[PDB]
Amino acid sequence: TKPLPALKLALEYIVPCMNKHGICVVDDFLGKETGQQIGDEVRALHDTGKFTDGIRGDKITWIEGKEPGCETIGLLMSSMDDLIRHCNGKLGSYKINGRTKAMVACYPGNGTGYVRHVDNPNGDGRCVTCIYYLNKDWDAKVSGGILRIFPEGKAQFADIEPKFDRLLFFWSDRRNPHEVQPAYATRYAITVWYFDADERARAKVKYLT
Amino acid sequence: XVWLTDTWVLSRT
Ligand SMILES: O=C(O)CNC(=O)c1nc(Cl)c2ccccc2c1O
Ligand SMILES: [Mn+2]
Repeated sequence: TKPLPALKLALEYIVPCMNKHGICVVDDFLGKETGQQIGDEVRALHDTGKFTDGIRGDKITWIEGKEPGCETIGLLMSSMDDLIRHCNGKLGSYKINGRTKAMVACYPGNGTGYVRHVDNPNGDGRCVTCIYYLNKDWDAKVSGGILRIFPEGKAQFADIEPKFDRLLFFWSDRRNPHEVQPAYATRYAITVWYFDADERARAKVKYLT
Repeated sequence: XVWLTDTWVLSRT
């Protein structure tokens, strides 16, 4: 098929979807070839021992995007950035002016997960969580690993399967407590957090290491 | 090309 253009995707789906639900899923974000390439790069990082442990049995590594062997991860990151730019400050009241590096995370099966939590509960400036899933042929029925979100104000929770080539946005603050349910296969995800300029400048969190 | 607005999933292709 022909993928929806980035600008149209942002203005006619992501913006309205986020503002209505605070959660937004875009399936088939970059296509099979690019998705599998990202997977090859992440599996290379895992196989070369770049991951280190990060309530949760996750292993993580941070990717700037320019490192040799992470070109396709860099493309993913620039694509996320293009989507955020296209949103043209229509994501709630946020003035988005920065982001973290990419957090590559692995739950190495065997029932590993992440207990229910809020990404940013202390006002540290992160307003949007952006996650890309790269797990080829992942089936929650077999391997679990669902991301369960408990949107505030709603009785029903939202179950997000970590599907291959799947992009997810959600509000990082207390509106969206969430948990990674136990994973029974190797589960890879790439997360970027985007910052609201003013909240971040408030410096509610001071890092000393 | 169709978004069911009561849901939060759409396929780009
Ligand atoms: O992977 C998912 O589907 C959802 N992941 C998370 O919500 C998540 N959140 C945080 Cl804050 C951390 C933080 C550190 C390491 C892994 C995390 C993680 O997987
Ligand atoms: Mn989280």
